[PDB]
Amino acid sequence: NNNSALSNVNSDIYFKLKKLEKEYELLTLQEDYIKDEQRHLKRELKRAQE
Amino acid sequence: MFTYSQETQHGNITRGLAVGLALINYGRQELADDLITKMLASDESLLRYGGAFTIALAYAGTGNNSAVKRLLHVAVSDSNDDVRRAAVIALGFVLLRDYTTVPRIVQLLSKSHNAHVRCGTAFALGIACAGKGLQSAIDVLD
Amino acid sequence: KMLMNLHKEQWQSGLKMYDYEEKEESNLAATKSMVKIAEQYSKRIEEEKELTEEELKTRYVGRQDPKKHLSETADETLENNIVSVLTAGVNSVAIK
Amino acid sequence: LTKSLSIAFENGDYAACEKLLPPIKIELIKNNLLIPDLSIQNDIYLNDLMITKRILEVGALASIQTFNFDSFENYFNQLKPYYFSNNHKLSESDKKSKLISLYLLNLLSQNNTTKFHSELQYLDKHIKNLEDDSLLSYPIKLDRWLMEGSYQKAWDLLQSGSQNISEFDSFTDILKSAIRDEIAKNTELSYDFLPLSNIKALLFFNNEKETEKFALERNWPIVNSKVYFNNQSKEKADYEDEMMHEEDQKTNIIEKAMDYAISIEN
Amino acid sequence: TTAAPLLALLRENQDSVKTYALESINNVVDQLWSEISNELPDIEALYDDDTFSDREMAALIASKVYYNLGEYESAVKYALAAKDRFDIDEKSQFVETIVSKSIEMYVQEASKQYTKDEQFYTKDIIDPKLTSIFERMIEKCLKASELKLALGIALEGYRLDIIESALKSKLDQDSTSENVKIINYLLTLAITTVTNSKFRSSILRKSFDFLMNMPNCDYLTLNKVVVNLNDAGLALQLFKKLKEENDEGLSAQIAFDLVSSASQQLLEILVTELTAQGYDPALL
Amino acid sequence: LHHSEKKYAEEDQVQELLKVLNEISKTTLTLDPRYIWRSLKDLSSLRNQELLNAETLCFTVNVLYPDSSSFKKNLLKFITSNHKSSVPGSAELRNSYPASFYSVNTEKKTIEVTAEINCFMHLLVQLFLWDSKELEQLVEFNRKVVIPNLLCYYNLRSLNLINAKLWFYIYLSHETLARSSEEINSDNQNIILRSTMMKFLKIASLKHDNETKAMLINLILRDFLNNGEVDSASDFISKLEYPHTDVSSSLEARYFFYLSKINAIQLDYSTANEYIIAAIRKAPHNSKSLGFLQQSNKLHCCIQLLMGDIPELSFFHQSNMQKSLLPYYHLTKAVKLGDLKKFTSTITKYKQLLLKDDTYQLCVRLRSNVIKTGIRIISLTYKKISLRDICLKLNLDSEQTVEYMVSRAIRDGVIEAKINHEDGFIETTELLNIYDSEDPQQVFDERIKFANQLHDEYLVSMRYPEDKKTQQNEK
Amino acid sequence: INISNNLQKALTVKTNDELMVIYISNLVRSIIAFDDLIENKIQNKKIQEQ
Amino acid sequence: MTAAVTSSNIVLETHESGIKPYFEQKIQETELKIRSKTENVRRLEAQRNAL
Repeated sequence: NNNSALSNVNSDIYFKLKKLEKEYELLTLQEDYIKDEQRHLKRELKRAQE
Repeated sequence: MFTYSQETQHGNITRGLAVGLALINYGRQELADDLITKMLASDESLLRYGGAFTIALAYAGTGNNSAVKRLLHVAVSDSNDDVRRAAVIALGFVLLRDYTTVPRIVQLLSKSHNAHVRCGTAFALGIACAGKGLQSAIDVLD
Repeated sequence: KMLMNLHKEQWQSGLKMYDYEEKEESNLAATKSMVKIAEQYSKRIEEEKELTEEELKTRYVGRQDPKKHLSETADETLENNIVSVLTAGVNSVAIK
Repeated sequence: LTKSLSIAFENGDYAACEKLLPPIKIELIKNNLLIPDLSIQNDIYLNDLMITKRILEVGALASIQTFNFDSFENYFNQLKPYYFSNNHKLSESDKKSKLISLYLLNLLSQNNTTKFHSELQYLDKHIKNLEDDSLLSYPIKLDRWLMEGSYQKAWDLLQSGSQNISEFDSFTDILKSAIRDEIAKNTELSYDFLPLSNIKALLFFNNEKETEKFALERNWPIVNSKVYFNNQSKEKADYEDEMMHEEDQKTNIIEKAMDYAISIEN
Repeated sequence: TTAAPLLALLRENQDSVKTYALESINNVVDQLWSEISNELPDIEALYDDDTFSDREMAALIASKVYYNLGEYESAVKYALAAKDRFDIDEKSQFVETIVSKSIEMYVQEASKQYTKDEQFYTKDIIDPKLTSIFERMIEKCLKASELKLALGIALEGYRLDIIESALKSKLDQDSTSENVKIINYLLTLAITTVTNSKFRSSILRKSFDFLMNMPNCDYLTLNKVVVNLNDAGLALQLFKKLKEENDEGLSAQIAFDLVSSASQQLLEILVTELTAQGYDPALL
Repeated sequence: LHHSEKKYAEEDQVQELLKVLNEISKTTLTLDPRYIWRSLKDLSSLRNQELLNAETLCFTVNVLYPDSSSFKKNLLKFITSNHKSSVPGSAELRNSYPASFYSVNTEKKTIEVTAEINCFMHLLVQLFLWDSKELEQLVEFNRKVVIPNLLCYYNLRSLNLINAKLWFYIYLSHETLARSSEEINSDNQNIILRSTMMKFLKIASLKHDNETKAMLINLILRDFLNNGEVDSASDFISKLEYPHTDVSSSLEARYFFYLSKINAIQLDYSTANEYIIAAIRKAPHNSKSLGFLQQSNKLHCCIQLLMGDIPELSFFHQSNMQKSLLPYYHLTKAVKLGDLKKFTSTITKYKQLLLKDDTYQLCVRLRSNVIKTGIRIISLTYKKISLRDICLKLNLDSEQTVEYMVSRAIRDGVIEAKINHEDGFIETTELLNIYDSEDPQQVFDERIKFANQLHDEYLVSMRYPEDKKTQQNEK
Repeated sequence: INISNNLQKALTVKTNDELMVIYISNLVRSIIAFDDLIENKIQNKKIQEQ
Repeated sequence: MTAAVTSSNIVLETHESGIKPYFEQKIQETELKIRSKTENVRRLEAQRNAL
């Protein structure tokens, strides 16, 4: 109903999010890359102006 | 092959050698790691052009985070045209299984107005979502 | 490497410096001008509440962006003085 | 057990009290189970509470006098839930007013103003205006005279507080010592030369040998009858540098520019 | 009210009130948690001594307090210190708080000692009380009857024991399709959560053995395993089963699935082995 | 007629509920359910206060009631019964949903999802008690029913955040009942209240529900200021982990207020001063916040006097709070003048008004600071000044007495002087030319870092709602 | 150091204005967002018809 | 039948309830964290897009 065979609702949310947190490591990887991109783009703003 | 690449003076032969090393170190992941480091360390563009592809094929279809990081850094950080291009195309091979993440990672490269980058960005969407279309992929290519 | 090297000021350029007269000139020019960019920005931002950005820029002289122009002038002297102190103190402490 | 302690206090024996209390600690458990712990208070529990309170109380005043400040605090702490609750039904008592006065002297003889005012706030809510300050006035006037900085007033109050012979006097002798120690931090800042007669006068002494004795212990070098407060400052400053913390404690001209630089390029 | 009485009692050196005080402090613990946290090293002093039998009670105060202070790891140490008195703290509707953190704590240790050697449950590096807590939480999933939840915590926790036993007991033939379903859920989560090569090969290879003992098994389940691991040995043994049966249709089916799915290098060694194995030329 | 007014109100409530229920069915979110909930809470309270009493009864009847109908009914009979609006078809309906709690679905019992409904019936009743504004028994009944119910099951992120707003009402009704009357049995009920608060925080700790966590902390702090357990509270504040990035600004103001009161009593007035100015800035200028502002601004004037900083004359005039801040105004003029004689008058005249604000405990400490300010006047006016002269102006008792006042005061460095015993004068030592020294450098360093931190706040905030709008279908 | 202080602070002025500006951009884009939802209702049905 | 107002049937449906907060805390912690990183990556994109 909503509290009967609750251990079967429990297993599908647990499974599904576990798969996505691997793929959500690839999105923080991206955060890390674009911290560097702006530093490379700041020297290239300088070179373009040069 | 690696050493012969420096001996040869014909450019086509270097190109051919560089990517063919990638093909031999296919499917071998973290055992190919030593080779990856020499190819990137070079001052010859062809050795870097092939360097990107070695990461792509060894870590192919497994979304290993270390592989994607190298390919990203190198794409941006080298001024040499072949070198840039090659790194971008490499991403699709790696992220073949988890193509969910590909359009959001490569939005960046299509933002930038360098042409060689942009050529490879398209190709990366081509490879990655080859199997089945992703509506987002098409939208970024328009 | 030959190409890259064009200096004997690779190690003789951070401890080496320009007199403090010249740093007093940069400080005095920089502060004095930023008042003028700041007075145009004040006339400017009596607006910024009408219709269309593009119009405001013509009529009340939003051109070149005075908001951007003040940021640039502040950033250039700000970064320069950190260097000016940074080299100054480095010499006093290491040399004696 | 219970009743043998009662008559031990009446005698004026306070060692007898202290000695006899470890049995009664067993029997205080039986008493703690008798109350429900202030979940509900009836007139059954009001009789049980009298027993309970009684054991702690007569013991607490006795600890003072035998120079067992630690035991005193322990006893005092147990009372606090009974005093909190249940007001005007054996919770505010003649005895409460007496024991709060002595407690406040005890906090004061540590020379902490932090606990004192914190405790003072607690009292506003209970007894301090119900039965008033009239015996609770002694630590509160004393606290006053040192906050403004009149040590004459404090000294005088304390001198008449040796008229009050019971257990307030056990704290008098500590607290006279405390005014001196307080004054001796002050004098470093005030003076750099004082005569030997003047150091004596200021610290409320009448014996020159006692002045010079205190000076050893308080770490002053009186050489030729003139104090050198400045020597003393030097040593005190140096020690706080000497323990590591120290590059960023000092700060460097070079280091400021480095901090600012990284923030802009991050 | 205040915890100030309770401090007084530990500070007293009559033993009876100290015993008492351990009991009373744990009654009001999640109310007077800040006050008694300051004078919690006292409570620990009584635990170290060997004059007391109320060591467990004393440990128990600290675990409840330490959570509330904000350090989760320190709680776990004192709970395993106390020994028992914690199987009534899984069935609280107000404290499962200490228990969950312990489950996480095992995973940090378990990763480290898997890579070195497969077995490490005979090692004393993992605390035994901690091992128990993991194993009983999982048993608790299998009590309501759900093997999906039991497989998930064991996979994270790097267990060969738990996963082995759950699939073994989940052969009893209540519905053939049902048992095969659980083994897929295991193959999928393995690929998608774990890409650390050692544990992945192992759990996957393990599955092959349980499928084939059943008097009916789907072979799409079986084939998935071979192709990830790339073993011609699994492939040879799979065929040798069907050569016992002499059943035409099964032998043709697996072969079509194989050629498409499997990599070129694997098929090339495989045919040479079946040829000296003996086969009907139809499969070849 | 009367029924028609409850039905028109009810349908507003149902859309807001329907709208939250879908967002939380997809995957739990915090802020998006939060924004919806905050609007609804205000409207419901205004509709229940002005209109009917059984407008709450209607909703409770209409949906499944676990016990709420019976509980509502008990309340309504005491303040004038109600038996109307009990009709069928306003009780065989379960409102309109697409199928999430639709009339056919709920009767059929393929689903039953009383969860959120339970949470909304509790908000209705909890507001109604506070709208009635009656204390006694009515308060007690409200606390009993709702609290154990919410704790038998484990709450979702959505339900937990709702229950923080329920808790408020509980504390507030109970607290006023206790301050109206002195009943000996209430002290014992306060212990039960204390226990419940801290357990609510520990449950919420596990679920990372940030608003719940912050809201509870404020109440516990209040409860200490009322009982005098300042003593406990020193402990409490050093072990908080209060949220700032994910909570309402009303909580953030309240929090800042409490700290200054507690810090001030421990004779730290430096930190006291920084914390109150922050609470004022969070708190608006409206008459909706009016009693908050009055108390906060009392404490700020008193803080600056405790420093010896002294508030300006500007402050009291530009505020329109002149009559309320009158005891503080007279204080500020008094301390400045260094008049012991005036000061004795000021705290005596105004005694009662000060004690109600519980700044009186702080105020008594100024009879001393009145003296220290006064001798500071003397050393500024006169650089070198005889011991005798000082005794004459402020009615001090001996040369020796004033020596000693000044000895304490210059340890704190107020006066910033030193006594020569051998000539008989008190000499201030300030002459500036501290531009030469390294002191300004230290100051300039601090200013920059307050600025770098402001850049960080700007960066995190600015770009974050842009990122949402792009994802959103709007171009 | 004092010139550097005024300048850091000048740059902070400039940025708090850029903070308010983008915040106005968001207030504006809110209207567009509301209007878009009612509008997308009409479009869905048409594309399915074809 | 059974309710979310309270638990119904002790140590049967409260046996199921009893194994639930162990699962949910893990991912509830993961939700709040990966929502602020997701917003953050887009923040630093926005920044390098104007540059």
